[PDB]
Amino acid sequence: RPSLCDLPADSGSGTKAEKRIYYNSARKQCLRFDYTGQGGNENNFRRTYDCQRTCL
Repeated sequence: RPSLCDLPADSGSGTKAEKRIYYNSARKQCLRFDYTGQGGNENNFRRTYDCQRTCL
């Protein structure tokens, strides 16, 4: 279990209106969150399955 999975959701510094997946270790599930296209942290995936095989 990569330590990136413990990181909190981070929308970032950018200006785009996008959606990404991050592993919420508290709820034990890969959830959706708003991303700006730049910045943030490693707990950021474009596909839910990738978040699951990495963190669940």
